[PDB]
Order: sequence, then C-alpha cells, then structure tokens
Amino acid sequence: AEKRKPIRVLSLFDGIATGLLVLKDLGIQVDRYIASEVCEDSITVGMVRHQGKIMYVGDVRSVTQKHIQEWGPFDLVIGGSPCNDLSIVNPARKGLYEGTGRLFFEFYRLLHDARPKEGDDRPFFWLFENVVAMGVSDKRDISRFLESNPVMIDAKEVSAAHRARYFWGNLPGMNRPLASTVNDKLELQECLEHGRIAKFSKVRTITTRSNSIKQGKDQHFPVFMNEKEDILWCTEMERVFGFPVHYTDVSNMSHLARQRLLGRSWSVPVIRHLFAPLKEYFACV
Amino acid sequence: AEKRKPIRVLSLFDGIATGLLVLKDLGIQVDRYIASEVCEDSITVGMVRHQGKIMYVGDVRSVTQKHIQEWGPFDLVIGGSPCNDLSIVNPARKGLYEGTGRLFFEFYRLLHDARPKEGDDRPFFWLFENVVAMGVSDKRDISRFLESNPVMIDAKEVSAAHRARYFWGNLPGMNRPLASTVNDKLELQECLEHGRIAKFSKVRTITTRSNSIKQGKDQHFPVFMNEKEDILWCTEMERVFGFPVHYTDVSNMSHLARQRLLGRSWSVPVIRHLFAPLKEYFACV
Amino acid sequence: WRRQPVRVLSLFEDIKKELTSLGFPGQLKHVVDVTDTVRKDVEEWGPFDLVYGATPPLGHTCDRPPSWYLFQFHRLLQYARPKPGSPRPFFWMFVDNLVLNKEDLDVASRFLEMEPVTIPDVHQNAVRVWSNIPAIRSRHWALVSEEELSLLAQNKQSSKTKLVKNCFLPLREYFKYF
Amino acid sequence: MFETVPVWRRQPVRVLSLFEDIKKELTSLGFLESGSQLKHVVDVTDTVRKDVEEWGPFDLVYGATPPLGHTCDRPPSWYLFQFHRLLQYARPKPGSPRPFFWMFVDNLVLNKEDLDVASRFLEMEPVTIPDVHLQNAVRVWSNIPAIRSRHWALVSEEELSLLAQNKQSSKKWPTKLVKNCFLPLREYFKYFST
DNA sequence: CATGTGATCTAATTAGATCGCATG
DNA sequence: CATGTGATCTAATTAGATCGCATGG
Ligand SMILES: Nc1ncnc2c1ncn2[C@@H]1O[C@H](CSCC[C@H](N)C(=O)O)[C@@H](O)[C@H]1O
Ligand SMILES: Nc1ncnc2c1ncn2[C@@H]1O[C@H](CSCC[C@H](N)C(=O)O)[C@@H](O)[C@H]1O
Repeated sequence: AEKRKPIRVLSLFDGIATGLLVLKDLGIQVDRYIASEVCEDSITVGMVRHQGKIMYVGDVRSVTQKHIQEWGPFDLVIGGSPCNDLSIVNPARKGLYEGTGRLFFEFYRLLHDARPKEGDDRPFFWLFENVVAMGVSDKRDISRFLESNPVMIDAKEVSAAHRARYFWGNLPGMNRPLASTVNDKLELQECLEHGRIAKFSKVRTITTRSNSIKQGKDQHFPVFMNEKEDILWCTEMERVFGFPVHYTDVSNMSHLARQRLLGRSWSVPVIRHLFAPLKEYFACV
Repeated sequence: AEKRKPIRVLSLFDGIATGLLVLKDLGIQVDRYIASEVCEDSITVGMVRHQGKIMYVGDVRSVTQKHIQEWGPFDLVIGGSPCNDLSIVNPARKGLYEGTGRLFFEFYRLLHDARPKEGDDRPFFWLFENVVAMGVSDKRDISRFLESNPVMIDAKEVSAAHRARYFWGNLPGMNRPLASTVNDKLELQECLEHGRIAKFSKVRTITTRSNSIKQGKDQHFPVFMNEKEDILWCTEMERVFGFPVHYTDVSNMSHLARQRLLGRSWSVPVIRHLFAPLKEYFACV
Repeated sequence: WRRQPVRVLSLFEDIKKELTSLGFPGQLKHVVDVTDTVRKDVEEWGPFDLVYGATPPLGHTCDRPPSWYLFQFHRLLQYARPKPGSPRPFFWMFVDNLVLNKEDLDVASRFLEMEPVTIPDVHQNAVRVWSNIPAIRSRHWALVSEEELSLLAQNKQSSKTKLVKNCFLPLREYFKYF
Repeated sequence: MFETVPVWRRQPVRVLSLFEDIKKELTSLGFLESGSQLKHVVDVTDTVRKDVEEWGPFDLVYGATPPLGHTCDRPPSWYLFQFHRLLQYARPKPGSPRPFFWMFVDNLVLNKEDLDVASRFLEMEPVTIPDVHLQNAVRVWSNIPAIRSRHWALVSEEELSLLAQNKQSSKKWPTKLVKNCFLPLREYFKYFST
C-alpha cells in the first residue's frame, strides 16, 4: 500500500515520439521525457504533437555520463538505433561496427550509465528494438552487449502490416502472447479512406521506400479506387502503423517525407502491448 | 401548417465542396447536392470528406437544360467560376470572353435553366462569387448578365486573412453587417500550431502561389519557430480559411497541391454568414 | 387573315435595307450597343415578335471578340420573350458569317439549344443560322462539309448576302405582306 | 582512489589482458613470478559475464589494438567496444576498497572518428607517447594517476599523422612505449625479480 | 500606390524503377 | 522461394525569384 510515481523516461533515437504517445495512451503519468534525436522533421512532430513536453538533448553522442546523472534518475530507457547499415535489404550495409550501425553502442553506453547501481532495487525498465532481417553475427553481438536474448514480435497479429521486429529488454511479460484488442485494425480495408477497396488483407513490411507499399515482386498496387489502381495514402499508413490520423501532417512534409518518418517508426499496438504492464509500476489516470 | 423540406442544391465549380460543408455545419438538411467539377483532387476531397453524398456530374459544359429538368428541381444554385483569366494578378489574363473566363456564362446559363417559371413562387436562392480585383468592364458585364450588383465581403473581418470577394445573389440579408462569432479565429496566432509565433495579425490574400504566403513586397516570412523564420503550414492555411484541420490531407497531395485547392476556395466563415438565413427556409437537424 | 405587322428587334446589324426590300414610327428597334441595355430597356421598347442578331463579316470595325456577340444576343433574347400567357408567335434569328471557330461554335449550339444549318453560295461566301423557325431547320437545304466552309473561310481571309434575305422571307406567312 | 598502501600489505596483481599477451612485459618488471595470476583471453566474441567472474577477480584490465599490420580480421573499433564490454564485467562490486586499474592502448590504428568514440566510451582523452631515439607512438586511456600527472613530450596529432603515414608504409607492438605505463603500478602491488 | 482565387523559368531537391543477397 | 526500418540512379517536381499593371482605395 504505497503510492507510485510518474515515470521518468530517457528515449534515444526518439523518432516521432511513439514512446511518449503510447505512455499517454496508457494513462501512465510522465514526469520527464528526455529525447535524443537529430532529424528536424522528427523533432517537429514530437514538439507539436506533445506540446513541448519532450525535452530534446540533440545527438546521442553528445550525452555524457555527467548528463545522465544530472537529468536522471530514469525509470525507463527506450530506443531503436538506425538499421540502414544493419538490415539485409541494403546491399551496401556497413554493419554493426560501422556507418550508422555503431550508433547501437551509444544505446549500450547510455543504458549502462542509466542503470541503478547493484544494491539499488528501485524499478528500472529498458527496451531495445531492431529488425529481424540483420546479419547473424550482428544479432549475436547485440545480444552479447545487452546480455539478453531478444523477443520476436511480428506486428501482423495486431495490425494490417507485416513487421517482424526484435525486442531486447526486461519489461514484464515481454514474451506473453499478443492479443488483438478491439482498437486494432487487423485488415487493410479498415485503414482505408471512404470509397477505396483493399486488394490485400495485410500489406508487406513498410520501409522508407515507395517500392515497399507496392506488394510483392510484381509490384502490385494495394488499393482500388474508382476501379483504378492506387497506393496507400499517408493517413492510411498512419492507421496501418496505429498512429492517430494526420499525426505526421506537420511541417509541409511531402507524402514521402511522412513515409520516411513512418517507415522508421514502431508499430503502435506492438509497443502498447510491451508497455502495458508498466502501469502497475508507475502512477496512472 | 406546412413543414419545411430538405434543400436541393446545384453546385457549379464545386471545388472542395465548401458549400455542402457550410450547409452541414448550419444543420440544414440536404436532400441532394449535385456538383459540377473537373479537377480530380477536388472531387477526391469532396468524395472522401462527404462519404459519397455529392452527386458529381462532370464538366459544367456537359450539363443541359434536359439535365436540369430531370435532376431538379433545385432550391439553391451556387458557384464561383475560375478567375485566372479575370484577376488583374495575371498579366496574361484573357478576360471574361475567352480562356476560362467564358465559363462564367455557363453559370449564367444553368441559373436561367434552374430558375422557376414566372408564376412559380417556390423558394429559390442562388449565389455567385468572384474576385474583386478584376477589370471594370468584366465586372460590369457579370452584373449585366446576372441583372444584379454584387456585395463586397472581405474575409478579414471574420478571419485572419485579407480576401475581398464579390458576391452576386438573392440570399436574405446579403448586405447585413458581418459579426464575429467566437468560433472565428481573427488573428494569425490563433491558427498556428504549438510552438510557432505569428509576425502578423492578418496575412495578405492567399492564392495558389507560394509568394502569396510571404508578406509585403519584400516577401517577409509570416511565422517564427524556435527563432527561425517560416511560412504557414497546410493545416494553418486550413484554419486561416476556416476549414476543419486536415480537411485537405487527402490523396498524397503535396503542400502546393493542397494550397492549389485552398487558394481557389471560399472563406468558410463568409459562406456561413451568407447561408445562415437559409435555415429559416429549409428543414434542419 | 388577322395578321398584324411584324415587330423586329435587330442587334449588331440594321437589316432595314433588306427589311423593306422584303416589304414588312418604325417597328424595327435598333440598339446602339447592348453593353448597358438592360431588361427595362427592352421591355419599354414594346413587345417583339422576332429578335435578330448577327456576327460582322470577316473584316475590321469589330472591337469585340466573336463570342461577345452571341452571349449578348442570348442575354437580350431572354429579355424579349413574352409571358407564357401571351399567345402571339415569337421567332429569333442568330446567324454567323464564318467568323466563329470550332470552340465558339459549340458554345453557340449549347446556349441556343440547337445546331446550325449552313447556307452556301458559289457562282461568294457561306453562312450558318440558328433559329426556331420551322422553315430553315425543317426545309431541306444543300449540305456542305464543315471543312468545305473551313477552306472557303481561309479563301475569304486570303481574299480581303441574298441568303440573309432568303432566310428572312419565310416569316411572311405569319405577318403582313408588302 | 589515488591512495597507496604500505609495502608489506601488497598482493600479487591479477591481470586480465585482451587482444595481446603482456605476460613478458609484466614479468620483466616483476609483477608476476615465473611459477606456472594473469588471464589472456582468446576471442572475446563469446565471453559472457559469468566467464570473467569465474576467472577470479582482477585488479587490472588491459586492452590493446593490434599494431599497424594486416592482422585486422576485425574493424579497429571492434577491439575498443569489446574492451569496454569486458571491462564492465571485471569491475569490482561497489563495496570493494582495493585498487582497480584499467588501460587501453592504441598504436595509431584508430582514425579521428574512432578516436572520438574511444574518448567518449572511456570518459577521458588519450595520452600520446613519443619514441625518440621519432620511430613510434602510442595513445593510452587509463585511470592510472601517474599517467595523467606526468607529462611526456607532447606531440601534435598532425605529427602522429605523418608517422602513422610512415607506419602504414613499412608494414609487432612497441613494448618500450608500453612498459613505462605499468611503471607507477608497482607502488600498488607486490614486486618480484630474478 | 500597395495590392493580387497567376504564370514563367531554372537551379537545387525530390519522386519512382530497378537492384541487391543473407537469412530465416 | 519469398523477403526487406535501403540505395542508386533516371525523369519528375518545387522552391523561389521574378514578372506584371489596373485598380480602388
Ligand atoms: N546521432 C544521432 N543521435 C540521435 N538520434 C539519431 C542519431 N542518428 C540518427 N538518429 C535517429 O534515430 C532514429 C532511428 S529510427 C527509430 C525511431 C522511433 N523508433 C520511432 O518510433 O519514431 C531516426 O529517427 C534518426 O533520425
Ligand atoms: N469546365 C469546368 N466544369 C466544371 N468545373 C470546372 C471547369 N473548369 C474548371 N472548373 C473548376 O472550377 C473551380 C473554380 S475555383 C472555386 C472552388 C469552390 N468555390 C470551393 O470552395 O472550393 C475549380 O475547382 C476548377 O477545377
């Protein structure tokens, strides 16, 4: 019979602030949201959609141990480092130790910096996400530096898109079975605007690239409107990813810039499933 | 007593269906809303934003007296013909009798076709809009063909932008003073997203062209964001025009394609001021 | 028998020289230019039984675009119509001297709700007419291709009517003779 | 923890070395005796945390990048990340009061970007070591106080640039430069000798 | 005499087809 | 026997400057 506290979160590679979006969707009170992000479009979405709650600190490599101690303590450390040098979709990927790959170790470093000293049993939770389609030795090393094996959660069972992602962390019930809640839209048709017909029940994985919205090797169009073929609109991608509609409609972004943000982000119901047991550890309503 | 009936509308050059939007916001029941428009983006907006209520009939020159007879009768005939060959902002304007200017006479023709016979006293209302910044002789001829002088209503009095427009028609109280409702956003600051500062109370007239977003002849940016000068975003234009936010976030349209639609449209509060007395003539929710 | 004299309003063109060659305080009213003519003007000019308007020939002294004459024609044609209770006949005549182009021709047939009958003469030029008179649409005439007249019009531009009287004649059966 | 202990209360140092066996240097200064205390690890890619702990406690963790040559089956930053990983595995529990030292040595194998990483992951900038009678140079990161208070002949990175240049061209480790960095630790552990 | 339901021109910047092969 | 939090090229936009002058304030 003790009263829990609002959560303090350090979010690295914050993107379009999916983490804060879900924490609010769960009723978890948030005392501090410190985000390291470098993309100005990303930052603008977070700043606007969360009304200046997020505190931005810039490049993850500008964040020292001294900063962690001043800004902390933290109860939650989350992030997913860039995968453009890890994913096997890229034939020119520079790997875990080069290019953007090595930005993973900045997560490892700040996580070490943010951990409670042994003997301190205060609640501390962390989550790290990346792609399944990476080299076997890069998944080996990531698990070696995090000292955990990951959980494979495919967004297909709670959304309208395939998205097989790895999840390292210590959140409670991380491997419990996923369950399609009634606020998930499991089929593409339920994500489309009025007057449009889905040609597929579920779309393949949506990257930052336009060829990922067309289906298969034959590049099939996903939707019929007026008996004419068409690709997904931005608002349909947002629903496929679980975001509120028009979430990314900021900053005069083109539809490709919006897809750039969405294609790097997390599937919202997947995270919501992962963050859900946190509301038993922190203040709510 | 005799109960009033839902309104039946012929909408020429419907654009993004401002007319149906304002009628719905007034509570006026709409039995049918037949719209003449050729631009695919415009039709897509109206189709999506009004769930297929709108009856699209194509080019205004394909609409015959026979059609008016079959589809009618109509209680309301509205439209505003293209102005690119009328407004003195185009040094190459081809005038009222050529280019797109001659599409005005199509409004004059379908209006005649839809008017009740003499002896028929059924309620019939019509409204024609165009820009103030046209030639003396062209404005003279429009009033000759519609047999009425226009009323000048500037949107600056009920919104955050200068938009001086002429309005020909027979609606009750077209010359009554304009009052600001509390739903009007009078200053630019009230239309901006979080974190952004307005440099002007009112902005100049917004056209389809980007130079109309920057102010003065010196092309001043209208907004500050974290001390950086910026132009208005799409959602901010929508609020400046009085539309719902993300109204035009349809069809993967770029900000310039969204600005093409908005810069040709009507100021929503102005139309609401013009349509409000129709509530006493037709059925309402 | 009881056929009162004709009442003709003519626009852009005074046809009196072939109006009394046809033999019909003048009944014919002629408007200077129509840009400031309104309804009360046409109304107080008394009732009319035929309203006439035409395009100038290919040549100068025109300060107006070719479709200006038509719209203005159409405008005052409606000003002159009588109420449905009026039993008297009513005819109207628009007629082009091959100045309208293909885009301007479709505007003509759409605003006048019928397509033109063509009038040729070779021995000069050719002419198209829109009118409700059942003696120019229904009376069978020499058929000329649209591109025949196209080529004759190019030959007319290179180079620089009794058929305008031949079309006015058949109204004599409804009005007074000579 | 820059304090010393009396000579009679000093135990033999236990040393974990990675990517390099430094047994010869430390016995040559009498940190080890010639009996059959130092663990050198093969391939750290699969050494977990329990492994480092089961290898007994360590008072010093040493890591080095291989010298200018063609031994790099791995990228030059791999050795530094791996060193930092196993270094945290080998730190003592916050209770322990005994002296704990670490050291990472670079032989001009890391370029400007990899070096900024090194100084960021070890929270200190390296110290350059010049070999005059100029033949070689090393950069060193360590918590050893006398390598942060004594100052050898400071040379600019553009000078190391050029020798880095001459070291590429002519292509073992310069132990003469390495040996002096262990000098101030015999004031902390037990001495031995022939 | 400041203004404008637009249009042209052309760098500098994005859109979209094809390209990968390790891995699950 | 597919598949992909990508990238490289092309043609395709846009970003922005610039032009324009009749008009009624
Ligand atoms: N050096 C750096 N410091 C901080 N963030 C960086 C960075 N380099 C890349 N990033 C950001 O890391 C992000 C990884 S993609 C992950 C975004 C997040 N999962 C979401 O839901 O939106 C990208 O947004 C990229 O802009
Ligand atoms: N031939 C034609 N037939 C019907 N509509 C046409 C047309 N030519 C142009 N248009 C349309 O006429 C419109 C004039 S702009 C007026 C838009 C409307 N008032 C709104 O509030 O949105 C444009 O949308 C243009 O696409």
